[PDB]
Amino acid sequence: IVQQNRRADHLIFPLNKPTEHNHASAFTRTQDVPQTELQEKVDQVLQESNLANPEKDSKFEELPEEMRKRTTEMRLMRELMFREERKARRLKKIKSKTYRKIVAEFQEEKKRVIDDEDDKEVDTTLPGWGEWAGAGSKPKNKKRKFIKKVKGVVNKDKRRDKNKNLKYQSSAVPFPFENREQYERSLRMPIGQEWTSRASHQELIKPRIMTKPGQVIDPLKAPFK
Amino acid sequence: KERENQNKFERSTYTNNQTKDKKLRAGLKKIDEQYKKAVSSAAATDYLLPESNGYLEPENELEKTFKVQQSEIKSSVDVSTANKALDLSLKEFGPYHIKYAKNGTHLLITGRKGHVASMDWRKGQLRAELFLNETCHSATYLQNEQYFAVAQKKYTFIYDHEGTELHRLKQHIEARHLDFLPYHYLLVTAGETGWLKYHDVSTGQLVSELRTKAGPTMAMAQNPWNAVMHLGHSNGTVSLWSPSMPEPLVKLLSARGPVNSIAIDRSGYYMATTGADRSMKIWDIRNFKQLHSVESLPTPGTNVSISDTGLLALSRGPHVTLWKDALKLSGDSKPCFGSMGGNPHRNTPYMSHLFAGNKVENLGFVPFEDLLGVGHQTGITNLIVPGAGEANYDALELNPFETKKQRQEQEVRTLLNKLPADTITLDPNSIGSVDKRSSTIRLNAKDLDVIEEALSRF
Amino acid sequence: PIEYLLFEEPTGYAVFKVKLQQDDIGSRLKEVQEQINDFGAFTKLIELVSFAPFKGAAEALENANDISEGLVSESLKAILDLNLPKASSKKKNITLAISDKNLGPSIKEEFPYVDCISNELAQDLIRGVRLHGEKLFKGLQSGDLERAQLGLGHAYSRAKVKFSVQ
Amino acid sequence: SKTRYYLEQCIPEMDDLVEKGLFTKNEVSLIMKKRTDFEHRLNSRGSSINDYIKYINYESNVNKLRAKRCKRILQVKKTNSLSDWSIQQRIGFIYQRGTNKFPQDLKFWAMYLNYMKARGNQTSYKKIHNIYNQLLKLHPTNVDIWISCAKYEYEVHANFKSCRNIFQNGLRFNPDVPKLWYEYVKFELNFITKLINRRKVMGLINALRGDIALTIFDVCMKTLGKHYINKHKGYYAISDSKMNIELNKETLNYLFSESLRYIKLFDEFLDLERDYLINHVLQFWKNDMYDLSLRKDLPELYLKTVMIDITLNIRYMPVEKLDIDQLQLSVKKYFAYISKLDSASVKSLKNEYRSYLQDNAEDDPRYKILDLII
Amino acid sequence: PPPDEEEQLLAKFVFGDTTDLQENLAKFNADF
RNA sequence: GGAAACUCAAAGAGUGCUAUGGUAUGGUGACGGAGUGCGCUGGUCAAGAGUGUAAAAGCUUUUUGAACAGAGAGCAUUUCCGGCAGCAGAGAUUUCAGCUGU
Repeated sequence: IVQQNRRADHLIFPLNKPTEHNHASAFTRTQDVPQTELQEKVDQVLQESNLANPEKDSKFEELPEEMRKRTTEMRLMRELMFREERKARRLKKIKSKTYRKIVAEFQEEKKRVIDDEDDKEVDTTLPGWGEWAGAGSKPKNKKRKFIKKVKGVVNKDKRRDKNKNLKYQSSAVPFPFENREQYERSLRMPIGQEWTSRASHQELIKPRIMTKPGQVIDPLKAPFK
Repeated sequence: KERENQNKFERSTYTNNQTKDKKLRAGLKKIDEQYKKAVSSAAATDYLLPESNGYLEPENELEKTFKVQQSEIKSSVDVSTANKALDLSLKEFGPYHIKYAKNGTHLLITGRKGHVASMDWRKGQLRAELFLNETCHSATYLQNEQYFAVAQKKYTFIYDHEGTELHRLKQHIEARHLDFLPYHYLLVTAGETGWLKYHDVSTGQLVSELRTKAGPTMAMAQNPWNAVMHLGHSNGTVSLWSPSMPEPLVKLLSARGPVNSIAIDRSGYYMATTGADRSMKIWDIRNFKQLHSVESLPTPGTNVSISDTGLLALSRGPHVTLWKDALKLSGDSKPCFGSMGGNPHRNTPYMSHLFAGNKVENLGFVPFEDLLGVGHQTGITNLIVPGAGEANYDALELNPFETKKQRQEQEVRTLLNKLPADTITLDPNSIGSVDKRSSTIRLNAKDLDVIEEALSRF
Repeated sequence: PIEYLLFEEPTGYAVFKVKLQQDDIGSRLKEVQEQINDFGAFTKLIELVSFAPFKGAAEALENANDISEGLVSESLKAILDLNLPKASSKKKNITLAISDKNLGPSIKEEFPYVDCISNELAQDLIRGVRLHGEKLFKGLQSGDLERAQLGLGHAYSRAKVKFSVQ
Repeated sequence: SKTRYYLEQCIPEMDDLVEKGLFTKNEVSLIMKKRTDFEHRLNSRGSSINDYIKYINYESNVNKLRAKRCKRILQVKKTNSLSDWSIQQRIGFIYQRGTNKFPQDLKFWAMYLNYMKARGNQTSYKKIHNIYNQLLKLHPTNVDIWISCAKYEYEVHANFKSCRNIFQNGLRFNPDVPKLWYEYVKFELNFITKLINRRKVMGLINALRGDIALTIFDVCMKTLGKHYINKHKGYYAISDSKMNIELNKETLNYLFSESLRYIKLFDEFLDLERDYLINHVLQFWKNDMYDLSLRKDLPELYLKTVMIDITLNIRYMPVEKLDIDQLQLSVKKYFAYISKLDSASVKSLKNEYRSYLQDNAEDDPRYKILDLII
Repeated sequence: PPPDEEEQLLAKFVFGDTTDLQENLAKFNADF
């Protein structure tokens, strides 16, 4: 039970079920001892002559041509039978029947922004060191010596044109996620009133731990551990 | 669960170009279930939408739609809409720049000479009529009918509800274009100087001064989606600006010559720019493709506007011409002026009107109604354009029936949730994410001569 | 747990059902002490389940004297036996909030499954329903409660002093 | 807002009701804007039970249109999908909300009970029991709710034990109106009549008496007398012995007029021992009532009970064989009355003669009767 | 799928149809 | 400064109004109703056990069993119904209530 309580989306902290007593009805007696003079009079008469209706169950628990001809005594017994008698009669008919059956220019600005991109191929290859620079007297070849790569903002074959607020975005990926695809799939839907329906807004904003505001929280008890 | 209109309510996400954790796996599964449930239940609200959009449909092949007259519309529609189609004949001061409040309740007109009037155009209640005898250029409301900013001879002034002057801005030296950013509380200003200035109306503080570096600002529009400003220069260049970067976010080569007007869709997807080379151009904003290039207009389009339901209202002097479904990708949505032999694949005008006396100053659709308010040389005229307004507003964004108490509390609440000016990016969904540096996988600190061969050993 | 509430008043008896408990430990705090003045939050605590009105000013005076000297009358017995559930007498009694610590013993003498609470939590619940009165009852009584209060106060006083008009 | 919650609770049934091809989208938007109007009027301020009633009537009308359109389009009588119970469930919840908001109009409570009973097999009798329980909790003094509750649970379900419990609890609450007393003696006589008729029927195919009705008759007299002497002379007993005896006489008149109505609507139960069950009320009225009904005033009532005791066997038709059997009993009654009375002697003689002449070849045996009662 | 007169009557109630209302306003012609 | 008001706005204070979802209808045939079984409540009796004692009595008991009285406050599953007529019955021409087979 500890695992399902850890995995449950919502814990409603009246969690041990309160022992609900039988409701105060107006169809019965909420004390089961005679409470008025009328009640004790009626019960002493009714215990002089009891009316638990076991006799009135066995009297009406007795009743082809029984189906066709008896269309008057059937209605008479239907009017005559009491509550549990009619329940048993319905059960007997149910069991009997169930036993019976079964734009050319636009390219210059595009070309300029391509040039202000794409890995920024600088060369400071060596200005004059080692090899007698300046005023004639050429050196040897392989003046390759410095082609370092300051990284452009986007590489040339990874745009889509070929086919102050870095404090409003988080520094790294936070703990429970493993990549920013997962984490932004968490952030992708707004829980606001303006963007969801009312039912979806309520489902999105109800908290996990929901306690009652003025009653004691008892420790958990399980069905035999 | 299927919901034929979900992709309006869908939400894009990051992709890489599954997990072994049990708790994280079930957390992501709950998140995907909640996203699907939320999209479905949010898209089921289109049953609850009260009203239906307007239209007009030809019902014959002899009955073209651009040759339907405004008097014929006013006879065919109800008395409330016919009374909304107002007309003020204000002859003596100059051409009237029109402006509506963001719910369509108040109208703000400015004469070129001096006459600025803020009014409730649909009752008969004006609440400011002030004659500022120097040449005014433009005005806008700020967050209400209660304050408006006017761009005067040089300085931009800010007036209260009844017209008393609240502020004279010593910066904003020569404005010709003002626009308010309502979620950010920013008055944006551009004009004859090559400078773009963002001014916080709530605190009172000039947020940004940006060198356009391209001379005077010929046109100016605001993306309602992400609050970046599209300015049109005398190069034929639109540039998209934010108050964080001192350089434009993007520079597009829209037209030849200068750029006469810019309009943006409210979905932030399409932009229509008219140049002075008689060229209307429809642009994709998100992917920066050029969708349509209507070249050789008969006379240069002096204005464009885009309604809330995507109509395109171009104005070329005396003429106003509206196209329906022109902001779409296909070449059959290129706005034509006639259909050569009855081609169904040619976007002829949805409706047209001729202001025979004059030359129109500016265009503006009335926000939640089916009207187009055009301000011209002799005042104001609303046009009943039936396809041209969101029939189902949201009444807790901005409400056309809002009361005085609702205005007060909504003013305090939007003032409280004012977005900072640094959150303005080219896409709005980029302030929850991680850096585009700072590697996409989180790190777990664990990851944090046979003689010479003999002479070797020497 | 303060599950039910018994409010006696000149028009009859009222049994309320406590929806939300108020705070026990923070019961002296400012917000808890003025939530019983605000009606919009008191209706989150108290709900009316029953109101048995009196048969007239005669039964009103009888029940005023019985409530005054701390006895359960027959109309009290009727409404409590209608409304309170048949709980146990040895394990988790049903909890009734009264305002009279010597009426409590007369209630447990008649219903042993009822434990009665009149401490400061039941006292300010009771004075919340006294402070709001006619608004809690949702329109179900005959007679204005202050007019019945004037009649019952004059009747109680003349009875207690034996005022003879001869 | 909560109108938004209720309105978007209304959407899955019209999802289903558009999928089952009976309604279209443009007409279901019309029923949603009408339902939006109604839900906003319900849970806004200044609300009315007429707003609740008009919403219930609108929902019943769209239910009837839905049934008609289902029979005309799909040619089934229910689609066994969500959209045939959701709207009746909505009506039941509008009723529950209305009775929680305005629990004071018994017209609305009884419309709730009528719709919930007439919903048929689909409802639950414990669901009717719940709203009977909370209605009887809120209105314990209103007595027709007790009669209606017990009438539903005897004249539909035939639950004698629970019906006896309902009547005893109602008589616990308001033991002051005689109407609940009369309906309880009516229920007990109906129960004992059904008992002896099922005995007669089991005999014809193949102890417990009206003394219950007599005992509740006895406590009816005692407690109705107690409550009238407590109701009148209200505050105090500041009244001299003239006013005390005037009061006690008037309570005897009140109680005896109610027992006159008791025998008047007691005679028509003629399938049990009606003679014994009327004679026991006769002997219960014959005794002393502490203020000399016989030996002093209410002598007219004494003469009325004497006339009743005389004709108590002569409650017969024009076939007067019982008169030819025991008219000497009536003669001895008239002689025993005129042996003491002074003007009631002549009154009882003329009244018994007029009664027998009005109630009774056939005129020749009636000529014998006229010679007898002349 | 035919029409029906009772169905169209209570459908005119449920959908809030003022079509017969405008028909009667156009029809009644001040005949008295 | 003054006067007028079914004038137009900007704000402040107080009062009134059930102003009531502590986690929203009894039910997306995935369902409902009926019945059964399990579960639950109360008192009574009996048994156990402790404690006490000469024996007791008494008192305690989250120990069990029995019949009784119930609650609507839970959980199953194929036990039936929400299929069709024929027929009588029920209430105000619509709905409601059982027998013989599909």
